[PDB]
Amino acid sequence: DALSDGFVRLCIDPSLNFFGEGCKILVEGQMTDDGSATPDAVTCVTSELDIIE
Amino acid sequence: MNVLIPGIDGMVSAGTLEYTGCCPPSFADVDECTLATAFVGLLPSGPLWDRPKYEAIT
Repeated sequence: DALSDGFVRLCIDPSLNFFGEGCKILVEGQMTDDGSATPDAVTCVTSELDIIE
Repeated sequence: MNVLIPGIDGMVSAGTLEYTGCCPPSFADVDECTLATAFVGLLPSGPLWDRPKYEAIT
């Protein structure tokens, strides 16, 4: 930002969850046909609100 | 000899006072755009408020 005043310049990291990403847990199990995830391929899962879909 | 105009007391003569300059801005002045943008100034300052306060178009 050019409009700022001081010189110490904060640059917030794009996303949170830094604390993790060192304790990856892999859940393996079956799925129905409603889901849109490709079978037999690991995929990250962010939150809970989009697992039914 | 001074023309003479009318009043609740007869036919009095009149005149003009000098423009002082004070006189609060009255209802005519109050405007939406003119104080909607003025109310942006009540916000704090910092890297979170600087660019939004700069780009506020009305």
